[PDB]
Amino acid sequence: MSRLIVVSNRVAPSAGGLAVGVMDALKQTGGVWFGWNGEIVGTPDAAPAVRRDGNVTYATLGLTRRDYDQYYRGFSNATLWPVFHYRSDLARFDRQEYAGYLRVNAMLARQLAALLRPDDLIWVHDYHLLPFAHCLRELGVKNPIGFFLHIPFPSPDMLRVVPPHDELVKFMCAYDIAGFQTDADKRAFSDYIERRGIGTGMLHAHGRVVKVAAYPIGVYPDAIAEAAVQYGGRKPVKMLRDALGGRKLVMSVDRLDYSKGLVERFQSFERMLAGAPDWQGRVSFVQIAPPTRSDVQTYQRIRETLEREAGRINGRFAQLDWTPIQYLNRKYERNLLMAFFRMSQVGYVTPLRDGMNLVAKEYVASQDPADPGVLVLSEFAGAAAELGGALLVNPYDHAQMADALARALAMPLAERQARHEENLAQLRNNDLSVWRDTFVADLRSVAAAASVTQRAGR
Amino acid sequence: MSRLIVVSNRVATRPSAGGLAVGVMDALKQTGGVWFGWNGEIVGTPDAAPAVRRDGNVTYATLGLTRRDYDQYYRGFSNATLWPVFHYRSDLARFDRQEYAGYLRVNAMLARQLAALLRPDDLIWVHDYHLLPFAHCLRELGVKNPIGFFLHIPFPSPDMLRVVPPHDELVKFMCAYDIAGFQTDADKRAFSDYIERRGIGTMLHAHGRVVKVAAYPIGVYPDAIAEAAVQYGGRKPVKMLRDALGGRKLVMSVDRLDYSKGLVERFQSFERMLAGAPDWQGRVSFVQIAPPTRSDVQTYQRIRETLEREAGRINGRFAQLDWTPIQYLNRKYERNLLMAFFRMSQVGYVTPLRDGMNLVAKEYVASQDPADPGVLVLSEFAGAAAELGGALLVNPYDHAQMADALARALAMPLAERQARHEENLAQLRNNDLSVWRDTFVADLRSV
Amino acid sequence: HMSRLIVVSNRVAGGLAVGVMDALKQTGGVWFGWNGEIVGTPDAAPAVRRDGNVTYATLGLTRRDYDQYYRGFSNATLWPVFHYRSDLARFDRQEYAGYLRVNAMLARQLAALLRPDDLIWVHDYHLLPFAHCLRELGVKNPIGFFLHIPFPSPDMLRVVPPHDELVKFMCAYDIAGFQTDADKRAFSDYIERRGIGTASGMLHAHGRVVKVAAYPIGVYPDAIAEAAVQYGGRKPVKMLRDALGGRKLVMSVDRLDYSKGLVERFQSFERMLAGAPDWQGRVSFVQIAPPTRSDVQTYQRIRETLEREAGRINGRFAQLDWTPIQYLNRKYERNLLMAFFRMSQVGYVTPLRDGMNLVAKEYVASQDPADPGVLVLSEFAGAAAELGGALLVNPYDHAQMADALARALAMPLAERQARHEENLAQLRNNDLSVWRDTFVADLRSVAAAASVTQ
Amino acid sequence: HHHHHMSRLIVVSNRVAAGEDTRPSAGGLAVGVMDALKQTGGVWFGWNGEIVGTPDAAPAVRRDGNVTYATLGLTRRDYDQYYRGFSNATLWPVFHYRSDLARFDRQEYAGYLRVNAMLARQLAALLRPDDLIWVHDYHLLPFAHCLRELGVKNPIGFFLHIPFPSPDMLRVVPPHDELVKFMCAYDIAGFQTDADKRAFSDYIERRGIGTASDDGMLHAHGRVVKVAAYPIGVYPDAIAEAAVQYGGRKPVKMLRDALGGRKLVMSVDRLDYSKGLVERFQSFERMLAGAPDWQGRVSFVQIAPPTRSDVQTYQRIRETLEREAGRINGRFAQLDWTPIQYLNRKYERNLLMAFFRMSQVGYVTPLRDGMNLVAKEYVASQDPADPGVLVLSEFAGAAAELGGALLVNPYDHAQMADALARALAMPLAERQARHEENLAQLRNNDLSVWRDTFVADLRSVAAAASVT
Ligand SMILES: O=c1ccn([C@@H]2O[C@H](COP(=O)(O)OP(=O)(O)O)[C@@H](O)[C@H]2O)c(=O)[nH]1
Ligand SMILES: O=c1ccn([C@@H]2O[C@H](COP(=O)(O)OP(=O)(O)O)[C@@H](O)[C@H]2O)c(=O)[nH]1
Ligand SMILES: O=c1ccn([C@@H]2O[C@H](COP(=O)(O)OP(=O)(O)O)[C@@H](O)[C@H]2O)c(=O)[nH]1
Ligand SMILES: O=c1ccn([C@@H]2O[C@H](COP(=O)(O)OP(=O)(O)O)[C@@H](O)[C@H]2O)c(=O)[nH]1
Ligand SMILES: [Mg+2]
Ligand SMILES: [Mg+2]
Repeated sequence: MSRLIVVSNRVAPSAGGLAVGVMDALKQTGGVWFGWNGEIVGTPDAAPAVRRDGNVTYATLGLTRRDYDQYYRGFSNATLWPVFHYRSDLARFDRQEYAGYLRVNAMLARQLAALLRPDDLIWVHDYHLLPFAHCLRELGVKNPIGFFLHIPFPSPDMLRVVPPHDELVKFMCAYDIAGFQTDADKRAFSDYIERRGIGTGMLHAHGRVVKVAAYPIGVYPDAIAEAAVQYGGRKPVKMLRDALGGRKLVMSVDRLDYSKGLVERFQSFERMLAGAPDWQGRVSFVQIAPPTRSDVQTYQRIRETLEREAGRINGRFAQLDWTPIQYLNRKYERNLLMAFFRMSQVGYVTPLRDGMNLVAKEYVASQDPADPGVLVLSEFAGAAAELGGALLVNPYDHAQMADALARALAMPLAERQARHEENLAQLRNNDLSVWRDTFVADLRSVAAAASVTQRAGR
Repeated sequence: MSRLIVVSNRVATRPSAGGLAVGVMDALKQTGGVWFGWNGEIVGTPDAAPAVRRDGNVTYATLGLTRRDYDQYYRGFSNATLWPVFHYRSDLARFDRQEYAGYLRVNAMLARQLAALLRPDDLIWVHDYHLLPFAHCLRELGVKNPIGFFLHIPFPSPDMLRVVPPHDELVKFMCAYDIAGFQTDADKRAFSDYIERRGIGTMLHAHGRVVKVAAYPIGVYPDAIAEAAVQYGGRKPVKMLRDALGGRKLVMSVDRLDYSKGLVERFQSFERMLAGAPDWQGRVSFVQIAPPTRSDVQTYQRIRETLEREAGRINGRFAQLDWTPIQYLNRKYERNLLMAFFRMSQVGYVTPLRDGMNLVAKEYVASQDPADPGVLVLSEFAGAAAELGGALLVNPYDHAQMADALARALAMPLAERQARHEENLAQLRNNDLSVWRDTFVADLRSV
Repeated sequence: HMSRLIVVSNRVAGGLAVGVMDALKQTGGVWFGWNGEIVGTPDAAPAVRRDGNVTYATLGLTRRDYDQYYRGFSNATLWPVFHYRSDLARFDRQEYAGYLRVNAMLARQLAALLRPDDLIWVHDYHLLPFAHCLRELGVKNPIGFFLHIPFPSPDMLRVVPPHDELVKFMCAYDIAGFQTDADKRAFSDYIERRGIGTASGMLHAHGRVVKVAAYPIGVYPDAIAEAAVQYGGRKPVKMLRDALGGRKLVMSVDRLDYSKGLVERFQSFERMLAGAPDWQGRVSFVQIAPPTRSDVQTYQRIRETLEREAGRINGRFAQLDWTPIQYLNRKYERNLLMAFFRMSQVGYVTPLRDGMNLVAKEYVASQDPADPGVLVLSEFAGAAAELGGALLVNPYDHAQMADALARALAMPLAERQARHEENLAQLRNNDLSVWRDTFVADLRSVAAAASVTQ
Repeated sequence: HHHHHMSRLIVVSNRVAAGEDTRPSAGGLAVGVMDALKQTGGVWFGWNGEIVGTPDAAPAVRRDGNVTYATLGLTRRDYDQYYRGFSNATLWPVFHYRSDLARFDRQEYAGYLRVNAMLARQLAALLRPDDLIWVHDYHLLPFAHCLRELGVKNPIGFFLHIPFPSPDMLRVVPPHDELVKFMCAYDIAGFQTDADKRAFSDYIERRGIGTASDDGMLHAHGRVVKVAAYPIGVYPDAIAEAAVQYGGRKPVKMLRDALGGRKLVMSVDRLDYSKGLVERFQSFERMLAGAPDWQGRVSFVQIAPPTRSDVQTYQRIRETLEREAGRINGRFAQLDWTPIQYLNRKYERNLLMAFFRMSQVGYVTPLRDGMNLVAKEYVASQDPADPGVLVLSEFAGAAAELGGALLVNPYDHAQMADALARALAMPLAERQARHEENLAQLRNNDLSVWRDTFVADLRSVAAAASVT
């Protein structure tokens, strides 16, 4: 078989992440996983480090401080990330950072080209690598190259906040396949090309033909359930169950990102306690929130605001034996988290914007079907398009969020089971295999032809 | 001929000032029409009836609002939810259910007062985001008259509008109008996109009604502005600026101190130019006229504090003993004085982050001397950017591009400056304020 | 033939009541001040109710009166400066004039109730001008003043622009009483070193003679201990006991004031947990901090800063069954607090400046002598001058505070008993009776001295 | 000729002047000490301002004629703990009565001690038995103690340029007792003012550490210390000549032409929170609000170069001041009038003198200042035929000497605004009476008195004290 070449920013089953999504395809084809090893080095690396683990080969590379600052911390995380989440107020464009972004893409692309074989299928992942296919084409690479964006793709009126948006869209048309999480994301990309006169489910633009499609990432719901049962007796689980002592449990797990709406989430739980005082002392909200991107200033500000809200809300409602919001910056093993979800009565997942959000899907998959919890889900998560059994909320409406918490906490068993079974059927109908197998098959349908009109499958 | 009924948040009167009055007065004068709305005053108890004053041929019907009305209608939902979201600032949005209910209550209270004054054939023209529910309230009172709406600010695309929690109800309210008018095509498509892509409707057919959806970009009177700029060129404030500039080039800005206007990005870009081209230090002056706005809204206090700090930091960095780099003034000036400032300047610097149209951009072009015209540096997120192809268009999130555009504007040769001004001037004469007024009134007479 | 005691204070009913009531009962005296109600128009005369032997003469205030008594000069200039916070002082001339005007209005209302031999006892910084206002109405009675908060040294006092007029006002009192010796010497230093007057412990200044003295306020330690036992079985006490589940308890009770050093306190406990990780999950810090002066911008700033620190620290160290800092904005009945103190192993009292701090004294008095807790106390509290059994700390040194917490938590029974008996003997040697009896006796000596040629 | 006639003066300070900064027209410690260094063939020892990647083995020794400069670099860790940390984040705020800005850290204090000991070890190898050692300012409180532990028996004098706070404030510094103990290792502890030396004596007497006796000598920590005040002055007649000589330089003409007849209020300050710049700006605003006829007729020029930018407290006060400049100018500016001309650039000191002379008012209102020489420099720059008015904070040490100044409490904005208006309206005769009174003070305590008096004490105290 042709090798599958996976390219992502950071090269790695219990831990989720990209590895569990792509590993079987790498193992099947004897493929390669190429990318950055997370290290900073003082001088650029001459060649990639090649480690072979059975059938899969790992090719990693270091980055300089200047690379890290301009490619990752800068343009990716201070321009693309805030804009793609509809936060133009947090965007900071810098010309030298953007040039560093392009330079790193080219450096990575030339390093990969030296490892390529003519029949390799190339699968590039996420916003760090928008230019990667374009860079490969300029090196003469004719292989099929597919792209998958894990985060939202903003509508044109928001994308334009990124100053090189036009060049970025041209770069994306170097991919034979541009995959997105949801239909809305793909429509945003198509709307940009059509409504700006750039081109006309195939897109014809910038002298190429592009397949534009949605491949919403799912999970392995049956494995998650087994893991949640297997870990139900670990010490952290007994610790939390002893602490609740019969109180109902609202559970959240989020990177401490401004995309996750943690402040709105905290204030809405406060609003529910004030409006339904009989809940005071009878429910506990646990928020596990490991820090992320601490070296980006926007993340320091959102973290300080959340800490103040935790202190203010807890000072307002705490009793001598009750902390209303248990806020923890510690990271927990993924299997423990599933057992936390199963124990809980409510999953509270209210991002202001999210490509998909797997926590929402993992929350449903952890539940006991005989006594399942309720998912309260922001309508701005990509997962809202599938999880119809969730209570959908608008996170800018704190009163609506508070009512949904109260409804979730008091919901009779029968409706909890109906909503859970509806959501569970969705997870089984679109598990992680569908994302992998469908994208891999679409890549296998592209021909490595010189005529642009011959590449496309059908 | 049926009289035109103008409905807006504030009721004005002279043509030397701008505002809605200059846009609607001649149609009110032509039709013997009525201007209905709030008199700007706050009352302790709600008024039973509107105050009716007739100034020649036009009738003014005014009413006061209570403190609670003010807090929830004007300060609340309108200015704390609609204004930030419609300007793509989801971080500044604060939705409150009680404020939104008060927004609806005030609209209905105004609507019940208007219905008692109406005639069966009156043409009703409603203006701007404070009054999205107004047509709906009138239909529920049995009003069958033609009712048109014109939105002065942008209409956000569906992914941004959804930040407003009662977004579906508001779009339903907008379909009560026979005409949904917007500044630009992009605004009209965002409204169409919501209805079509959410399966509400299919002219638009939605909520059991038929709605004409169109764009009517507001213009100006470029020949009148040019004349005023010449007539006021010798007023004392104009001489003060001229003598003080003393050969330095002049960059002019006039903006409400709104977070929509990009004042911080604008200041930092001028700093960036001075840092990158040190020869300009002492040779150019940036005048920013920025009267305060909505001072009782906390988000407006924060942007003001941030802008004052930047003025102090930047002037402290580059000022010399006879040179203040950025002259920052919180004063309001007579509109005719502004035209004389615009004409005197070499660059108009108008870089909003989001703006429904921006008439300052159009007024700036119209003031210039065609024998020696200034250059317009204009943000691509202003509605005016769709018409003023002669401007140097910039993305305000790119400080380097803004600084390069300023430097390019300040040095642009006469021949290229004249070509750009003539391109923009022709557009202004093609779509002057008459076109906006006559076309909306003509469409209303067709309902 | 016993003269009435007239008590003048902010509000007429622990607290000030327990300190002065026995003297009011003994003399058939009067307590004068504000009744807690607001009026649309000024009250003509005070409302006079007689409760057995004590008369309560109370007055309403208008919104303008209330504003310039509490909100203005007293709390925006005097309070921050006397607590060494020159950065928080906001002097305003009209506020200061309103401060004098309100004192004069209260004084004119009180003068009409006075008998020529009444003994007048004025309390705290809202009422510095009160004696002056009375003298200008012709009042010759003995008038004593007691300042409950610190008196700053002349270099800090001068931050208050009318510092000279205010000290002249204090010399209208026959007695200027302070919490500690350092406070009275700061007042003496201003008068002596600025050439205003001379000593002879009597001060001769502004043509008057003023007795300058310290009267440190105490408690009733034996009453506090009995109350702690009597309330040891209430539901809130059992709630806390059960929730601790063997964990050690560090207790704090403070108004949310910037003088209380709450931010430094939280960070020192954070530093202690960081440097001694085995304490994580084995000790809990309870901070009861009811809000105070919430409509004042300076107090909102410290409150926001403290909440953020609570959230940051708990986020750093909490476990799924352990909240490191239990921060509560609730107020508790005073008798419940004594039971909380008694249950705890450490009392944590770290003001950056405090006139006395009675919580520190209440904490010690609550303890079981068979198993007593340890007091960790800032040396900038007035109580530090008496409570030598405490672990004294400088709150600007977080490491010292963290070390003292650790030492308090591990201290053997013998040393805890030695330190506790030292603090208890002090409390019994200077209980609240001493403050009352000494000041009243001094007031009776001004009146006696007037009966005889000096 | 094997023998040296005069004992060398060894000046020890945090920063040793080099290059342009040795010139008399620059100011600083150099103009205070150079004549004694030249007279005695002395040495100036201390840090060269540089950061080195590894500690220096020995000092760099440069000779300028008769004077030797012996300097050393500091490591980043040394700099962070000695200079940025304990000196500038603990001592400086506390000694200026800002307990709210003070931040103690044990590791920083240890590095402060370590750096003092390292510097003392390097100096000890250069000393001769009769050298007179003159140590300067709060960075070096421990220096004499470290030298005594190396066996140094020389006369060592200390002069504090900043205030010494009273005991209730000094105690905010956690190692206060140790630091006072260290200060008693000096044969002389010199201060700016009587209030400063009394605060030091108050600490020792009221804490039972020692007693005062035999006229001005303190007996504490087993030593005898002369405690005295030596208020620093200026060269008023040299300042006058510089102000006239530079009256035609381009920056001066630029300012003159831009004012165009408007009155000029002049301030020069490092951007320190001790200098009261926010209160100063807001009081000028209050004057403009209360006296609108002044709008457009007077300009406030504030030259405020940045200082200690890597200390967070300095970043915050700067941000607050920038916001105030922007807000006040937005409120009152006209199209040809900037009310507050706020400049962060540094100017040649002689240019500053020509600015002071041109102005009508010197506006010098620190919340706390050891002395403040700008206030004295302002007086000296004036033309006696038409002199400007000094508006001066009572919390500057110079307030005790400049009796012709208008004294203000900067915590009272209304008084400061009134003083500005009073200064702007003052008739010539009273301006001259006040100016001549201040000028005579400057001439009768010029910079020579500070130097000759301290050097005289160094030449005699330790020896006179050895008499039984
Ligand atoms: O302490 C944590 C936090 C998160 N996760 C995992 O990290 C992923 C988070 O992905 P999601 O789509 O929810 O959001 P993202 O973090 O990618 O924005 C999920 O698989 C979580 O199970 C985890 O294992 N431990
Ligand atoms: O001191 C001022 C400030 C503004 N304007 C006028 O206010 C309008 C500003 O409208 P624009 O469309 O530019 O933006 P908006 O202020 O309506 O958001 C223009 O007609 C300006 O001439 C004025 O006359 N004087
Ligand atoms: O919720 C509370 C808080 C405080 N106190 C009491 O209030 C006093 C606190 O006074 P302290 O002298 O300690 O400081 P102050 O608050 O007067 O500055 C003590 O008697 C406490 O027991 C109380 O009864 N309940
Ligand atoms: O830009 C400036 C600022 C200050 N100075 C000089 O620096 C000293 C300031 O000392 P002062 O005692 O007034 O205060 P300090 O800065 O020492 O605290 C004076 O000699 C001023 O002439 C200077 O030459 N240029
Ligand atoms: Mg105990
Ligand atoms: Mg002068």
